[PDB]
Amino acid sequence: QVVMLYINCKVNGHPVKAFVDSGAQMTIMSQACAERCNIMRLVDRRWAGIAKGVGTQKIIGRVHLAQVQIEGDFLPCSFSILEEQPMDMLLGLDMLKRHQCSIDLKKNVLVIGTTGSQTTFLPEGELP
Amino acid sequence: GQVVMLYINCKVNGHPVKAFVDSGAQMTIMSQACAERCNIMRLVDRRWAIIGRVHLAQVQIEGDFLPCSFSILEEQPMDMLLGLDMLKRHQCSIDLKKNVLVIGTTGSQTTFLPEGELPE
Ligand SMILES: [Cl-]
Ligand SMILES: [Cl-]
Repeated sequence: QVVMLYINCKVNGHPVKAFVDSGAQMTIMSQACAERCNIMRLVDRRWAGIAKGVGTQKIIGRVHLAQVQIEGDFLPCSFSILEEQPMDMLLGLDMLKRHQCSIDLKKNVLVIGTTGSQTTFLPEGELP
Repeated sequence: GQVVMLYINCKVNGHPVKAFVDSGAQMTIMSQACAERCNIMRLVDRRWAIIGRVHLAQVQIEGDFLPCSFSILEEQPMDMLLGLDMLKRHQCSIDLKKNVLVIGTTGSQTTFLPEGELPE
């Protein structure tokens, strides 16, 4: 009964619950979430089918740059779009390292290294 | 466009283990080969199963012996996957600014391994 790591963020003003996965090489957004956040126009479909990790769904394309809002911070991020994914957004080591983040399980916060801004991990009742 | 995954040096029963640090993994897992190499098969409760479960073994990081619990996978490529269960139990921080795993129960810290020092 260990609660997995989620944070609240926003893309293009739209609320997103992001799964925090230090063992994932690539950050991934679901197509459903890219559509909901109105960022399909950013999806470079020339990256269709490029994936670093094994899975069960096709990669649709690659967002080279979109701002992921965490608290007051707008973080420039790169990520690929999976046709389907259990969670809307998987925050992987690529972006965790890009922003020099700290996954602090004592305080139960994700720290954004750049700015020292912090956002709390979600309690079990707020998990998708 | 080429991300170095997070490993740490640790020791189990005196044997060096390079542990993959995975905040998205619900459970800590050691390969059967590694359990054998570390001479801790005696501690593998086979009623679980995934070959079994080690209920309590010391995992050494730097100078600390941390009680961990983990399951044993018949083949895992990697010797050891340090999951959220153990990262939470030891109130760790994965500090990617400093590039260290902080052990919250002791204040110790250990560096993530450079690319040249990774397994496989
Ligand atoms: Cl890119
Ligand atoms: Cl050995």
